[PDB]
Amino acid sequence: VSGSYDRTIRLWRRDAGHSRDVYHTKRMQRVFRTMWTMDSKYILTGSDD
Amino acid sequence: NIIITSCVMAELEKLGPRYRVALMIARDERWQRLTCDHKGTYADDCIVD
Amino acid sequence: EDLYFLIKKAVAVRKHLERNRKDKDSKFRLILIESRIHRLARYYKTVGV
Amino acid sequence: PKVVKKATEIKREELAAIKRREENERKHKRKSEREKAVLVKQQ
Amino acid sequence: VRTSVLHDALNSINNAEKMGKRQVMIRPSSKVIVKFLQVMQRHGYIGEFEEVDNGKIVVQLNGRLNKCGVISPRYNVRLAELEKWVTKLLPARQFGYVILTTSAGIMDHEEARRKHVAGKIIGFFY
Amino acid sequence: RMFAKPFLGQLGNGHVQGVYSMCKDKNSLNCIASGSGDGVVKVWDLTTRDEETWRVAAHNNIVKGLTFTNDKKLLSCATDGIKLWDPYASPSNTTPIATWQEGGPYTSLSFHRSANTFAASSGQGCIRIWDLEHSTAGQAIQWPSFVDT
Amino acid sequence: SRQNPSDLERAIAGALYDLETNTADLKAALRPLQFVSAREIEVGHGKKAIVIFVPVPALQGFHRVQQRLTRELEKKFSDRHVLILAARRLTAVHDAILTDLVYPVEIVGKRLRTKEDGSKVLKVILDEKERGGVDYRLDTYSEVYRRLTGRNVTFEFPQ
RNA sequence: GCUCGUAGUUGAACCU
RNA sequence: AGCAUUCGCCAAGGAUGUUUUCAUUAAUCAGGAACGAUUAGGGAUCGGACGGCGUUUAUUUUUGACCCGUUCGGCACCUUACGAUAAAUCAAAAUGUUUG
Ligand SMILES: [Zn+2]
Repeated sequence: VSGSYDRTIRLWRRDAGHSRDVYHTKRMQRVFRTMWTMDSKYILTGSDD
Repeated sequence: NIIITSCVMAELEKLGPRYRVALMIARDERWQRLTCDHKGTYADDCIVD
Repeated sequence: EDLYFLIKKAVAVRKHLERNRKDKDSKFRLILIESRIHRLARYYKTVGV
Repeated sequence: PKVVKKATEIKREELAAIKRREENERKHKRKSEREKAVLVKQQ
Repeated sequence: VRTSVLHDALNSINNAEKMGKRQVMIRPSSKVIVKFLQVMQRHGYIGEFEEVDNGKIVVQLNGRLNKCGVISPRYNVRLAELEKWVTKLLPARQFGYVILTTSAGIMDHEEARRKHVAGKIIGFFY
Repeated sequence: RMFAKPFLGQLGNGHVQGVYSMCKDKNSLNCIASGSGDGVVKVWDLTTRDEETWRVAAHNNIVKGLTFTNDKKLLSCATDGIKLWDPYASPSNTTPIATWQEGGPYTSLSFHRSANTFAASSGQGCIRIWDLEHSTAGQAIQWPSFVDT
Repeated sequence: SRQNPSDLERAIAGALYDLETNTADLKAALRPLQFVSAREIEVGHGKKAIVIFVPVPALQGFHRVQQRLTRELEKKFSDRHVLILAARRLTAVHDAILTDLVYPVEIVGKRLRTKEDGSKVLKVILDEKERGGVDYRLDTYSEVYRRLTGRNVTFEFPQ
């Protein structure tokens, strides 16, 4: 997972090269931190909103 | 005591970072966050309901 | 210094118009360089010279 | 969204030009695009 | 002619903050600018700077910065009327600061009242 | 594509200013802490997401570093230095229980897996090694003539 | 003249006399030169450093020869770093002290950066074209400059 | 129609 | 307002580059006068300077035409406005809805 300076989370694989899925809302401003939970199912997003 | 529904903070957050001052004054932690549960996030019908 | 090439250029344009006094756009070049004579003669007179 | 779509289109066209003049300025093996990350390596 | 190096530099901060840039390049430097960035950096609204002379000021900035101020008529301000001036400049008094030119240095208005000095309003930033 | 609904939700009423550092407990799964741009750190539980478990105005500018220790305690870096907090105490202590400022402008922070040790990325181009409960000042390791943050 | 010379200032002047007789095949700065001034302070610990000073307008007179002159000085005296420096009587004074420290390659650019507080560090970039012994002596240039003038600088080749 | 131009107007930084 | 054959002469002027200098001379306009801070880059346009993992001039060195890169300086197109706002005007009417 990567959190962008603009309004997007990028879901990648280890061996992908291009983004498996992308995440955005209108209410999420600038994602500064993005980390997993400790089962690998959910992803957790701290933004500038 | 002023109460601010999550429809209202939802609409202020949907309005872009032009209004980041109005959001940062709207999330005053003094105030009663009145959590609503209905699908719309439409403030005028939440308030009249 | 600069002022001698200014008066060489300016009196040269004056001699050109004294060869033909009907070239009015070169007469405008004369009033440009004469305006520079008023300018740098004024400022470099107020330096002390 | 709209701004991310526009800006990644602008990045596509800009990298298209930069690789175009990269190939012309080459023209007048290669180095791999993963090898064009490590600038230097100190001991 | 734009002799206002501060108004130019802070137009660069404003427009290259709404742009979504992540560092600006300000080649006309000063000491009012560097001390202005000392204050804003001390309150964390710009990330970092670095001056590399030829007078380049490179400002790694963060992103929360709403608006940095452009007051040209730098007025004297009483310490008793400074509440009126700060409540006219800042959109909310707990958000942002007002850059004061004092004889004890240049600092925010809250630290200016921590040192009990009245000065001159030059800036605001929030 | 039809059932791509990725958004679960929101950890309660959130912070006031933007969340600029957050961390997770590698031993738990639901201890989520996040420090915004007021210094105020908050601690949530992922089961109980309508409200935060703990809340303190920890620093003044922002919270740069944030991590959990191996026992239950957290750690925060800011420009004001670094504080060690007990988020889980039955007398709920809003006051910190350790601090460090010998160093410099600490700009991030990370914690060891097994043994009680953490390092902080400073502003002097250095990282500090603290081994908890028997270290006053951390060991300093830096690249020898290194200047940048 | 100005100084009552030390035993090691007359060891340096003794090396100057040893570059007046039984030597090269060159004397453009070796034939007129007398004693001026010298100091000698450690580079950290382990080895010391030797500096001499300059009568101010004669810096082109010390640009008569300095290449291989400091090589003869480092051979014949104490195997330590030998450095020339101009003492004067502050801005362009100490900037000129820096440009007299690093004499072959001139300064490219002063990079005084700050950290996320009031702190700030000066670090000036020097041109790449001479690096071989300069990466050795660059610590000595920095710590000589803070041990003598007083402020905190570091030097770097740019990237 | 445009241009030069004066009073006026605003006057680079740098130096306990 | 305008500027269209060739050639000569007369002076200006622009642009580039320099290893050039008195060093504030600067910037905008009442009184008056002659003539009638970035957009965000891409692809093209020339006017230079530098370079060539290329042809041709060339009997081979100059040299020039073509192709490429950097680079400035301008005349316009296109989208998004970085925004605006009085709209019909826009890469400027961007800075008249958190005005300094
Ligand atoms: Zn509702």
